[PDB]
Amino acid sequence: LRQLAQSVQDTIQHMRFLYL
Amino acid sequence: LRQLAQSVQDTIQHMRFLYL
Amino acid sequence: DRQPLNPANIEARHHGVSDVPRLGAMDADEPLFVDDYRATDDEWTLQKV
Amino acid sequence: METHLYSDLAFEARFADDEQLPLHLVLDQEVLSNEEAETLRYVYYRNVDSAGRSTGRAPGGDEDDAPASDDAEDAVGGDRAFDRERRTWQRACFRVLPRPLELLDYLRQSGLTVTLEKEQRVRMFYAVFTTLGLRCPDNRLSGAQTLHLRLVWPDGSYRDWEFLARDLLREEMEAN
Amino acid sequence: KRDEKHRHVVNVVLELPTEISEATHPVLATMLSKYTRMSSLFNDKCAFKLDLLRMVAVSRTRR
Amino acid sequence: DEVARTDEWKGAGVSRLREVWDVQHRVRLRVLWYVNSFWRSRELSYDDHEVELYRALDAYRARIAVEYVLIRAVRDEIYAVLRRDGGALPQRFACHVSRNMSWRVVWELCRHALALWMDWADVRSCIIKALTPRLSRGAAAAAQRARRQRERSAPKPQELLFGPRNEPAEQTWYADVVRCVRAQVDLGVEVRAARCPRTGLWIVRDRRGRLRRWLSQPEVCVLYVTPDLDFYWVLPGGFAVSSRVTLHGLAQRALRDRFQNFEAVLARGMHVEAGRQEPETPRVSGRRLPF
Amino acid sequence: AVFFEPHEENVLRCPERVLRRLLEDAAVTMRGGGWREDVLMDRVRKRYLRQELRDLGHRVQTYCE
Amino acid sequence: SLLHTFWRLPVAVFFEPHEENVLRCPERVLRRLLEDAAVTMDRVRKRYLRQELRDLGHRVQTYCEDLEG
Amino acid sequence: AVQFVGEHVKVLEVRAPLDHAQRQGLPDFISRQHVLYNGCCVVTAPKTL
Repeated sequence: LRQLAQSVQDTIQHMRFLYL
Repeated sequence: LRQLAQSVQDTIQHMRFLYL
Repeated sequence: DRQPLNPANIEARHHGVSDVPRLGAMDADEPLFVDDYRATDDEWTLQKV
Repeated sequence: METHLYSDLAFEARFADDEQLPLHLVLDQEVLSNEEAETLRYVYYRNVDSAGRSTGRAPGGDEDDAPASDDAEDAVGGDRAFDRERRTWQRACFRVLPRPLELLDYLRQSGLTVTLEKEQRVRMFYAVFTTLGLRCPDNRLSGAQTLHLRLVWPDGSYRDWEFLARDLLREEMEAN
Repeated sequence: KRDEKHRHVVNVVLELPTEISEATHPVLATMLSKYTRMSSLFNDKCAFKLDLLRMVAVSRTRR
Repeated sequence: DEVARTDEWKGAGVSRLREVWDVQHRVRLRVLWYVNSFWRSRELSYDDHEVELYRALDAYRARIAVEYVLIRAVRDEIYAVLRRDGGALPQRFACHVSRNMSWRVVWELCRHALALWMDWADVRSCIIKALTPRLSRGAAAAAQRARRQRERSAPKPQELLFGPRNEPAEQTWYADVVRCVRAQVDLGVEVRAARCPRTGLWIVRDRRGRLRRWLSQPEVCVLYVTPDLDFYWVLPGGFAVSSRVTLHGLAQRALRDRFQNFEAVLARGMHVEAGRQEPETPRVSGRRLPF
Repeated sequence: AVFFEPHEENVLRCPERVLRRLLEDAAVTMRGGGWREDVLMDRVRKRYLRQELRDLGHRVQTYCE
Repeated sequence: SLLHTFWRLPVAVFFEPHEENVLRCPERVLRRLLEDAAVTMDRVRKRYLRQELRDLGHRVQTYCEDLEG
Repeated sequence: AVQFVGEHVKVLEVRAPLDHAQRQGLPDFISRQHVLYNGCCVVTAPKTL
């Protein structure tokens, strides 16, 4: 239920440092 | 079920794309 | 470089997970990577010594 | 403390002529140095609208968008545009406390029943007290407005800080 | 498909010698997914090589 | 019982302590929110459009872009005047110069100084501090009166003898100093110029007649602006580039909202008449009890 | 050495047209390029993209539980 | 690149530097100036736009998974 | 020990005012102090490095 939500949530902040 | 959060995610994401 | 990096908004660093954005933005010195260990005042004094 | 409530009641007072709402604020040593605070005389505010010029001008457009013509006799087209720029700024209230102080403790030495959700201990070195007045002509507030601080010294120099009105009212407007 | 992109990560990005593949190293078959998820930085092969080296360091520990 | 409004306002207390920033991410400031303010009882809404934010950032781009499009139009005028004279620039500044020295190096140093000056443009520069006295209250009237006074007829003997008598060989310019070798662009400085009457050239000095000596040094170049929109680019050897700073590519209201000269408002310790010696400042400090 | 007292008729040449042409090349390569005002606009745009990215991350965090 | 002086004959100098500015420097110090002056001084943005579009594709395929989960 | 790579070196500026006693006069002073981050102190020139 919610662990799928966290495993799809955690990759969103995985893209900030390579962007800006 | 989960229409609301992802639909408003589409709205705020395409609003975010209007910055650049 | 330009603005004082005061709060915990910018510094972040893990280990074992192998954050390749941290390894790729190493010359990008604006998001610095603290060791997530606030040095206590006794070892701070002894470090200054 | 004794300066914010005046312009609060005064913007309640003159709500018939101009449609103004207050914004009380305090500023630390990060904004300006202490020698810039110990002699500071007055503060000015401007409400620059979103896709427009200001709120002190005419409602639809004005004549002062012409090219500057590279001369001296019409370098500003006459002093009436100077009077217009004197008109578009209004004067706010002002208070200076040149002692280091705890803000929650300073309001607690007054009768202010502060109830914070977290003990955010803010400790700066001096307290200037002022109230920006941002406005909305209609009763509905556009979140793309811009507020313009203006801090002037007795010498005459100034540092215009300015900011949009979206990060200001993203939470407390929604907290109504 | 995914096979060509995995050969691009293995042979063109990492420059590992060709006696190594996805079947002779388990953490390769683990982390090829996270290498292929990152589309950019393929000019920056050094960060991917160092991530590979630190991952094979952290895997074969004794903790 | 009748409870006053200030009693409820004092017993109210602030709800929460917010803190915001500016656009440039330079100054944070802390904002209170009282509960018994009349801001709650207004029943107002909030429509945060996206294209309104787009046009607001467009207006902000214009407001920042005023002085920088002025500087780029300045640089276009430098290159235009350097082309339209064919590169044979004149000397307009009094300096003893040699002939037995290769001037191949000084032109390259002047180009490098132009590039390094354009690297370090700033809001504290030549043209803005030259424009601020022009942007004043009575500068237009003084300018047209100086125009009428510079253009007078021949002095008749009738008005020479019995009429009223008649009334400025020193000018207060502004300068940007670029140091090419050590790479220290000095941003904005006052300078005072005159016609050295042995010849028809200029001499620059400080506030004490110091006779500014950078022009001897080949390591530096300078830019001079006057309050009559004059433009003097100076490389060493006393040779200059003279032009007019343009303003046709700028809005009038942009110049007004950006760097308007301020005229005073009355306060304590200030004379009701103007143009007098003032008393001491208020200076409420943390050295004295507030008496 | 020995020098020359200045005047208004002593001029300097365009230096053999081998640096004037290079100066016009500098003019034409700095005509279309960086304009020194949009740099701060990029700075505030990067700040805005970062704060909205943290906004979206914290929102989907507090609604993903 | 020599200049065109109006006065034909060179004029002697005894002025102290307070009185007048002179250019007395030789060639070697100017060679030092050229050495110190010559050496003293994007597509990735549109690529980040394209990576943002790839992230749009990523979120819409995970939303297709969200509708079909 | 490539589990803990650290980062590149970076020099780092600190602006800190004085205490609440030396700030009596000159309240604008900021101790512009330079420190060095993720480096080491060295007395011998490394030959293969």
